[PDB]
Amino acid sequence: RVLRGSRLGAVSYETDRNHDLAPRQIARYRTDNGEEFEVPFADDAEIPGTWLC
Amino acid sequence: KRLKVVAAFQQSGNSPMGMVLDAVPVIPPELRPMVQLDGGRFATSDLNDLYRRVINRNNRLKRLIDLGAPEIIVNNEKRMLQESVDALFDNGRRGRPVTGPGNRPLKSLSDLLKGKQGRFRQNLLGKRVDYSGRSVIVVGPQLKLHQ
Amino acid sequence: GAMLDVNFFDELRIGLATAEDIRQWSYGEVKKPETINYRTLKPEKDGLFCEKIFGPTRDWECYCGKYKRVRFKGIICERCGVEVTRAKVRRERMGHIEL
Amino acid sequence: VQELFEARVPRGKAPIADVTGRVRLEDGERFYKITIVPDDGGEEVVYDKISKRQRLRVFKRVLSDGDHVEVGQQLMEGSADPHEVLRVQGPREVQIHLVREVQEVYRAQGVSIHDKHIEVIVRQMLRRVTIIDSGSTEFLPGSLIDRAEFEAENRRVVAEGGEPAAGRPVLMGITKASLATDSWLSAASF
Amino acid sequence: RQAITRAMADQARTIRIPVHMVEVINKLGRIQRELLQDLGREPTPEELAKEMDITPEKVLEIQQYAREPISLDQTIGDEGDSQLGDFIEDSEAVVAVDAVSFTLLQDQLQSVLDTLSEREAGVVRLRFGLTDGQPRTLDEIGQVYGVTRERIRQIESKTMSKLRHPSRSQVLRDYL
Amino acid sequence: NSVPGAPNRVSFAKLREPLEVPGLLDVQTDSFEWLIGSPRWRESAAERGDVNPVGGLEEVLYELSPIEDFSGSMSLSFSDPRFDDVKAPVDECKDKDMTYAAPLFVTAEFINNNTGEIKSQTVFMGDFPMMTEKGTFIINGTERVVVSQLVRSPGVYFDETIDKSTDKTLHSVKVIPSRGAWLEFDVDKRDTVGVRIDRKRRQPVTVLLKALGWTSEQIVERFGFSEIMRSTLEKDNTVGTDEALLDIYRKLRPGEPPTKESAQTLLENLFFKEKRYDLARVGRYKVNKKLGLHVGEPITSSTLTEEDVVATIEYLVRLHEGQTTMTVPGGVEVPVETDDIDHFGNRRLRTVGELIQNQIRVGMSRMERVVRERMTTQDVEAITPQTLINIRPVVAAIKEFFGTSQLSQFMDQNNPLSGLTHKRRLSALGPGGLSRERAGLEVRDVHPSHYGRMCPIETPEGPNIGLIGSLSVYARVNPFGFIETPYRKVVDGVVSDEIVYLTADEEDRHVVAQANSPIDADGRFVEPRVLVRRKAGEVEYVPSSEVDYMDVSPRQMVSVATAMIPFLEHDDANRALMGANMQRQAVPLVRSEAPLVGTGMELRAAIDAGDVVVAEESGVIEEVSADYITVMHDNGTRRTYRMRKFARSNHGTCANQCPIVDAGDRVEAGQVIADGPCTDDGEMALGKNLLVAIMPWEGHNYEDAIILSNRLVEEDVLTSIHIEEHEIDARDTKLGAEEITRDIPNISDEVLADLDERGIVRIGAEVRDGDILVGKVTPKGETELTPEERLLRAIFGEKAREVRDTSLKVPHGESGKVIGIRVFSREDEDELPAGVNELVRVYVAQKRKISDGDKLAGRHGNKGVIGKILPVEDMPFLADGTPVDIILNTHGVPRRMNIGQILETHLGWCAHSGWKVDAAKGVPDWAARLPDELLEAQPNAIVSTPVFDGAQEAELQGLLSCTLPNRDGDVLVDADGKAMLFDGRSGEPFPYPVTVGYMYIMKLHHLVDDKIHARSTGPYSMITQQPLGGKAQFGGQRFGEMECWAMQAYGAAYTLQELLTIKSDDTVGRVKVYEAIVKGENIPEPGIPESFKVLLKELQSLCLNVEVLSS
Ligand SMILES: C/C(=C\[C@H](C)CCCCC(=O)O)[C@@H]1O[C@@H]2C=C[C@@H]1OC(=O)\C=C/C=C\C=C\[C@H]1O[C@@H]3C[C@H]1O[C@@H](/C=C/C[C@H]1O[C@H](C[C@H](O)[C@H]1C)[C@@H](O)[C@@H](O)/C=C/CC/C=C/C2)[C@@H]3C
Ligand SMILES: [Zn+2]
Repeated sequence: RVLRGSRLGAVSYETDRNHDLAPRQIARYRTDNGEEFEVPFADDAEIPGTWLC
Repeated sequence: KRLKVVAAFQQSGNSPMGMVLDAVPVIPPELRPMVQLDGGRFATSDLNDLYRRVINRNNRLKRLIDLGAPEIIVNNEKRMLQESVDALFDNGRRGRPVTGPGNRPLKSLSDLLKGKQGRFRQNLLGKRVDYSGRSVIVVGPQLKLHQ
Repeated sequence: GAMLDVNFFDELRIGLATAEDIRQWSYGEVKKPETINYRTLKPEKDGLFCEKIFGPTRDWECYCGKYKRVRFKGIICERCGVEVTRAKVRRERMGHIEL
Repeated sequence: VQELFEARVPRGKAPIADVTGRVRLEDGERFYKITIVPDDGGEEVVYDKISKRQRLRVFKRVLSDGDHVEVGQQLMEGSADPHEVLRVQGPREVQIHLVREVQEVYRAQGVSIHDKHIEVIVRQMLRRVTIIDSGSTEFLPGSLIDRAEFEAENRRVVAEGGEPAAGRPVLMGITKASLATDSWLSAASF
Repeated sequence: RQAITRAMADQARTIRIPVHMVEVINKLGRIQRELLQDLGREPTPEELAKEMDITPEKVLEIQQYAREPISLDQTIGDEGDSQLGDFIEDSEAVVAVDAVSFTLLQDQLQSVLDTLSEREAGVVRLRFGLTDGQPRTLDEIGQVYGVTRERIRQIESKTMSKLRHPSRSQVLRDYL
Repeated sequence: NSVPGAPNRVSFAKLREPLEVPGLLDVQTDSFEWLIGSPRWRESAAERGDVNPVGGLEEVLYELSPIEDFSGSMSLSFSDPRFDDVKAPVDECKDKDMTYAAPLFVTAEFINNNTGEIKSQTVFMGDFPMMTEKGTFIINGTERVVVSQLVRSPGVYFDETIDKSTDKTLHSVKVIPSRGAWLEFDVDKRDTVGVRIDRKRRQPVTVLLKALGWTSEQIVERFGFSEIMRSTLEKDNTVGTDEALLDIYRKLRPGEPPTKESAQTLLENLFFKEKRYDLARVGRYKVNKKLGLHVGEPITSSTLTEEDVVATIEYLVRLHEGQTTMTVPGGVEVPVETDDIDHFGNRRLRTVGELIQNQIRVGMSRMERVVRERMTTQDVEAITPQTLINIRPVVAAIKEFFGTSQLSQFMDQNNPLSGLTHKRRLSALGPGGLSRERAGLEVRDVHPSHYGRMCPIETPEGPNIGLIGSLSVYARVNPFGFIETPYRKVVDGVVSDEIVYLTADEEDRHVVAQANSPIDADGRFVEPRVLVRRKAGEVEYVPSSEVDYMDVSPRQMVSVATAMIPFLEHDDANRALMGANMQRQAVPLVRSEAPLVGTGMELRAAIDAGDVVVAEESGVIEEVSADYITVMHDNGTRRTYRMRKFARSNHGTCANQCPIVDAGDRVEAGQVIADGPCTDDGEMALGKNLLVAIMPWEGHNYEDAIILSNRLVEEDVLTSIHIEEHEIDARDTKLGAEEITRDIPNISDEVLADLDERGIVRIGAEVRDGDILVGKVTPKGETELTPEERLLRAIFGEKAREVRDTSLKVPHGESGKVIGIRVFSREDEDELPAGVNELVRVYVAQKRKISDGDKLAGRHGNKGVIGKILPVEDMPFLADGTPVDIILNTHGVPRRMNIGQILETHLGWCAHSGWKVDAAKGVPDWAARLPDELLEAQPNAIVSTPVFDGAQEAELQGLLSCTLPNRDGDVLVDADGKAMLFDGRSGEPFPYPVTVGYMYIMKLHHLVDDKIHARSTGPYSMITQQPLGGKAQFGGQRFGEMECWAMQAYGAAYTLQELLTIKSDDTVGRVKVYEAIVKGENIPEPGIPESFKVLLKELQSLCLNVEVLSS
C-alpha cells in the first residue's frame, strides 16, 4: 500500500554549540585572473599547495 | 509600445546585458532529489536529464573548439547548446517539446510555477495540516448550542 | 539584503540577474554529467550531486570520513574538500555552469 | 451576473439616447433605422442595425414616432451596455444602474443581499481613469492609472511644469482590474 | 560506429555505468531475447548463467544493475493533480518525539550524574565525552586530576558499580 | 415458472408476456466466442445466413496476409489459428496469481518467388487470456471485466449551422472513416464550397474534381442544377488536370518541391488504396445504405470510391438546395435529410471482441513492420518463418491492454447484482472516445431512440451523468455493433406472436404501439385510438390499423438493477436513479433473508449472475456437506461441486456458499443447488425485512437520520464479515538480506507469545491495533554512537544489535481473528520478482456489527445514516407489545415524490399478516381484475408486484381492509394502514394513529470504520515538507483555499498563520511546538515556511535576482 523513500544520508540530532570548537587556520589561494579565496583548514592538518577554488 | 520597454531599461538601474547569458545556475539537489525506494528502484526528478544534456553539449563544444573543426560542426554544436538551454528554461516553447519515455514531455524549470500544478497555484490552493481529523456526522438533539 | 531572514520584512524586489551575480551565488562550477555512483551509491566528484559543491549528505561528516565530530565545524577537509556542517545546507547551496 | 460584473457587451443590446427630443422612429426592411431628433439644435444620431426581433420599449405606453424621450433613455427593450451609460450619464448613474441590474437577478429567487455588499465591488471598478493628454509629466495616452494618483501629482505639477493631464472615468470589468495591481507577487498567481 | 557506440555507452543513462558493464548487459539482453524466441517462455536464471558461462548470482547482480530509474513527474492516481512524489514518506526525517525524548534523557542524565560526587561525575563525563564530544582516556583523566591511570580505572569501576542499582537506575532503564 | 427449483412467488401481473428474458451475459460471451471462432458461434452465424463466417483472429490475419517486400521477390502468409487447452484451471490460477491463458498456434508460410518454395511451420504466436464462464478474465490473480464502449459509426454525416451575420444555413459533411484520413465538403459564407482534404486549408471542389480526372463538361452534365457549383465552375481559377494534381500536392504537402509523377500516385495512395484508408465493413454498409449505391451485393472493398465521393458532393449540394429525395445514376432513390450523432442509428457499440481485435491488429502492425525490415537484411536460402517472426510486440500489446487501460477494470463484486451491472455497462469515455472535459451537454441527455436499448434511469450521479449507462433487459447487439430490440409484429390489428428484432432505423420507418394496451384476448385492441410512437420520437393517438409493431411487455426500457424496484411507476426519476444506484452498494449479511415484496427479476438476476452453483445435469443427491455436494446422474457418472467458503471479494466482503439441498433429494437441470453471498433459496436478497413507523421521533430522526432498535444489534440482523489482506516481502539488500524470524531487537517477550517458532502468527490468534503480524528484521550497518546511548549501554550491558527491525504490524483501527496464511518462498521454487526470497500474506477477518454513523437505505433513494440505537424498551411499541424496528421521518417523503415506499410499506404489512377476501357474495368489485389464488394468503407469504404492471390503488386498499388477525382476535392495523402506537418512553399513547408496515432496507458500504480518521503527528512528505495525505497513511486534512478565505473573513489572523506555518512547513518549528506542549510552556513564534524558500530558490535558479529588503 504505502511506499517509502530514503535519501542516502544519515540524520543526527545534537546541539549546535558555538563556544568550544576545534580551532582552525585560514589560508589564501590565488587563481589566474587575480581572484582570492580563503579556505579554513584544520590545525593538525597539512596545507596543500594547489587547491581547486 | 517600444518606448515602454526602452524607458523601462533606462529608468531603472538595470542593464540590457543580462538578456544574453554566460553562466547558468544550478538548483540545489535537495529540490531535485534522486531518492531510492524500497528495492533499489531509483526515482530521479526530471531536471537532471536537462542538466545532463546541457553539460554534455557544453563539454562537446569545448572539445570541438580545442580540437579545431570546420564551421558546420561548430555552428551545429552551438545551435544544439542554445536549444538545450532553451529546453532547460522552458520546454515546449520553441517548437516541439523534448520528451521522455513514452512521448511524455519533461517538466522543465518554468513548469514548476505556471499552470495548475505550479508552485503559485498550489500555494494559493492551500497546504495540509497536522492536528486534524474527519468523520461522518449525526444529529445531536440533546447538546447545547456551543457544544 | 538579508540571507538569514529572521521574520522582519519590508520589500521583495525582483530584478534581472547578471552573469556576475550568477557566478557570485555559486559555490563551485559543476563540470561533469554524472549524478551518482552505480555501485557504491555515493555522489561523484564535480557532478550534479557533488559533496564538494553542494555539501555533505550526512550530518557533520566529510566525504573521506576523516572528521565526524561536531567539534570540527565550519572547517573544510584537506583531502576530500567537503565543509563539515549540517545536511540541510544541500537544500540551499547553488552551483553554476560555465558556458 | 457574470456579464454584468465583467462589463461585457450584452446580447440583447438595446440602444440608449444621447439627448432629449422627439424621436425619428423608422421601421425599415427586416431591421430598423432609429434616428433621434434632438430637442435643441443638434445632429440627428442614427442607429443603424436594429433587427425586428428586438421590441419597442414600453414606458409611462408603447413607443411611438415623435416620442419626446429623455437623455439616457433606453431605446428598445433589452439591456444597455454599461460602457455607454458611463460616457453619457457620468459616473454616478452607472453605479445606480449596475446595482439595480444585479439586484434584479437575485430577487427572482427571493435571495436577499444587502446593497453594500455589491457597492464594495462596484467601487473597485471605477478606480482608474484614462489618459488622452499626457501633459508634461511622465504620461502616455491610452494608459489607465489610479484616480488618486493622477490627481495627486496634478496637485503638484501645475506649479513648475503646469501641463495638467486630461482624465476621464473608465469602467473596466473584474477580470481586467484584478490584473493591474501594484504587487507583482499577487498578480503572478493569477 | 565505434565513437557512436562509445557515446551511447557513456551518455545514454541517468546514473553512469562503465563500458564493460554496458557490454555484458547488452549481451545478457540479446541472449535473453534469443532464448525467449527459442524456448517460447522466459528463461530460468540458472539457464541464463549456463548460457553466459557465469554464476546465477552474477546474473542477478547484472539484472539489478540494469534497472533504469523511474521519473517523479507523472500522475499516479486517476486525477492528474496527484503527482508521484506526493506519496513518498520521507523515512529519513525527524520523528519529533525522539528529539524531545533525547532532551529529557539528557536532563535526567545530568540530574543522575549530579546525584554522585564532583570527582565521580567529572571522571565519568571526561571518560565518555558527555560535555564536549571527545572520549578521553585514563591517561588524560589521571593527568587532569594528578593520579595514576589505575586509580582512575578503579574509580570508574566503582562508579559503574554505583550506577548499577535499581533505585539509582530504574528511571534510566525506562529510556530503553 | 420455467425454473424448476423456484420459490412460489405469487404475482400481481395482468399482462401475459410472450418472450422470456434472454441470457444476461450474452453481450460478453457471444462477442468473445466470435473473436475466438468457436464452433458454437460458427453454427450460430450459420443459423442466419453468413455463408462465409470468420472470427476476429482470422479476419486480422487475412487482412494482414500477405506480407511483401519492396521487390515482391518473397512473400509471407498467415493462416489457420488454433488453440490449445488452458495451461492451468481457474481456482489454481486465482490462487497462485497466474493469468488464465491459452496458447495460440498459427501456420505461417514463406514463399520465395525467384526459385519457388513454401516454408510451413507452426509458429507459437503467444499466450492468450480466455474468458471464463461468467464473462470475466483473470489477470495475475485478480478478476478483470472488460467494459463495452459506444463510439460514432463511420460513414457520412450532414448538418447545417446558420450564422446570424450571414443569416444563411451553411451546410457541411464529414466523411469520417475508421483508421483513415479525414475530408470534408463544406459550404463557405459565400455561395462557394470548401473542400478540406486532411485538415490543411480550404479549397474549391473544381480542384479536386479536375484532380480526380473530370472535365468541366462532365462537371456540367453530372452537377447540372445549382448556382453554387456553377459559380465555383466559373471560379475554378486553375486550368489543368495535371495542374490540379500539382496544386493538390502543393497545398497538401508543405516545404516539398512538387513533381507531376508522384503527386498523381499520392492521391490513389491516400483515398483509394486499402492499406492506409479503411472505412470498415460497418462504414461501407452504412454508406451504401445512405446513398443507395450497393443494394444487393455483399459488403467488400473497404476503401472509398470516386462514385461515392461525387455522390456525396451531389447529396450535399442538393441538401443545400433543399429537396425531399434524390436518385443516383444506377441506384435506388434515397431521402435527403441531415444526421444526428446522438441517435442510435449512428452510435455503434465497440464490444470486447472489437477491443481485443483492435489491440491484436495494432500489435501485428509492429510485428509486420519488423518482418518487412528483416526481410531485406537477412540472407535468402537461409531464413524461415521461425526466424522472421517476433511475437514479443504482440504479447506486449496484449499484456499492455489487459493491465493499465481504461476499459479493463476490476470486477465490482460486493453483491451479485454489482457484477451483473458492471458487465452490460455502456460507456462513452475511454480511448477512441470523447474526454470528460470535452463532453458536450447534448450527448448526456436521453435521445428518444433509447427506448429499449439503454436505461434512462441507471447512471452515475457525480460529474459523469449520462456518459455511463447500462443496457436494457431485452436488448441485443447486432453483428455490426448496433443494438437490436424485440417487437411483437401485428397484422391487420391482430397482434401475432412473431417476434422481430428491430434496430433504430427501421424502428423509425414504422410506427410502434404500446405495451399495456387492452387486447381483446383475440389479438385485437378494444379502442381504435391507441397510444403510439411516431418516427421522430413523437407521441400520438393513431387509429388501430396503422399499427404494425407492438412492444413485447413493459420493463423493456429499463435496466436490470432498476427492474428490481417495486412500485417504480410511483417514484420520481431522480429518486429512482438514487435507489437503483444504491441497490448495488449493499453488503452481504450473514443471514440473507429474502424480501417480502419484490419483482419477478430477483430469481433470474440471481441465477444469471454466476454466484450461485447451478446443477449442471438432472440427477439425485448422494452426499451433502459444508464443503461439497456430490450428485449422482441418471447414468453412473458423479460430479462434485466444491464450494467457496469465506473467500475474499475484491472489496473486502465475504463470499460464502451454503447448500440448500438435503441428502436424499432429487434435482433437475438448472435447479439452484447452493446459495451465494446475497441469495436466499434461489432469489436475490440484499437486505432484511423490518417493521417501520413514519413518525418524527424527538429530533433523533431529523433531516433523514434513522433510529433503530437494539434488537438488530442483539440478534445479528445487520452484521457482516469483512476480510482484509496484508502482505510483506523479505528482499535482498547491499548489506545482506532481510530475514523472517522471532529475534526482534529491543522488544519484550510478552508480545512475542502469539507468533509461532518461525515468525508468523498462528491461525486463530486475535490481534489488536498495533500488534506484530510477521516478524522481520533487516541489516542496517554501522553508525556512530551518541555519548548518552553509549553510557546507557555501558550501564546496562546490552549489546549493539546492528540489525534493524522493520516488521509487519497491523495498521491503526483494525482487529479480528486470523483466517489464513499463504507463504511463497524462493527455496520452494515459485515465481517471484527479482531479489525477493519470501512472500507471506495474512488474512485478518472481523465481524462488523451495526453502529451509529453507518448508512442505511431502502429501494427508493431514501438513504440516511443511523442517528441513535435505542434500547428495546424505549421504542414505540405496537398495541400488543411488539416493538418497532426502525423509525423513519415524515418530512422527507412528500417533497421528494417517492410515495412508492409508502405503497411498499402498506403492501408489506399485508404480505406479512396475510389476507383472505370474502367470496360469499361473489368477488367484490375492486378485485374483479385481480387474478386468482390471491384471494387468500398465509402469513409471511411472499408476493411480486412487477415494474410497470403491478398493484393498483383500489386493489391495495381493498386488500388492506381485510387483513386477518395475529394470535388473538386483534386487527392491529385499520383500513387506512395505520395503528395506535404506545410511547415506550413516557407511557402514554400517541394521540394520533401512525403508519406502520414492513419495509425492506439494506446496509450500505459506507461504514464508519473506513471513514473515521485522525492525526496528531505522523509521516511527512519528501519533496515538500507537508504532512502526507490519505486514510491509508495517518494523513492530514487539506486546509484549502476557501477555508483560508473564511479565516480571513473572520479576521482571525493568528489561527491562519499557525495553520499555514507550524502545522505544515516550519521544519525547525514543529519540534519546538511539540517540545513546548510536552514541557508545558507557551507556543513559540512561527518562522518562514519551507514553500516560500523553495519558491525563492527556484526564482534564483531561473536567472531572476529576487532580493528581500528591510530598510
Ligand atoms: C471515471 C471512470 C471510472 C471510475 C474509476 C469509476 C466509475 C465512475 C462513475 C461513478 O462515480 O460511479 C471511467 O471508466 C471508464 C473509462 C474512463 C474512466 O476511467 C478513468 O479515467 C479512471 C480509472 C480507470 C481504470 C482503473 C483500474 C484500476 O484502478 C483500481 C483497480 C482498477 O479499477 C478501479 C476500479 C473500477 C470499478 C469501479 O466501479 C464503480 C464503483 C467503484 O468506483 C469502482 C469499484 C461502479 O460504478 C461500476 O459499476 C461502474 C464502472 C464504470 C464502467 C467504465 C466506464 C469508462 C480501482 C480503483
Ligand atoms: Zn572527507
